[PDB]
Amino acid sequence: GSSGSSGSLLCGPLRLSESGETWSEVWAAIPMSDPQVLHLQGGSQDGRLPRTIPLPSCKLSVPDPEERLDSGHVWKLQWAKQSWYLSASSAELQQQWLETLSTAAHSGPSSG
Repeated sequence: GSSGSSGSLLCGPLRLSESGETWSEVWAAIPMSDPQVLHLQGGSQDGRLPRTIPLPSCKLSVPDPEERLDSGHVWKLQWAKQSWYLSASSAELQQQWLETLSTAAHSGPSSG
């Protein structure tokens, strides 16, 4: 999204799926107040979906392309004995999501 949204550190249309089984349309956005969590908003599709994901305690692992997933660029996340999939429009957008996330989990300099 060329036009960066004002407010939340990072946001934009994203999809979610469990162990690459059922993909659903949701909204991904991080709360400036808390750059160590990834909030998710979904319409009337399901509730089970996670509301607050603790990046600090989340491992970012990219799945192989050989898999029979739906999207092309998507990363896996395993934490709190859970497993979700976050697909991105393309590598470009997939990077902004991976970085922001990774960087968050591992706090470096005085920021956030």
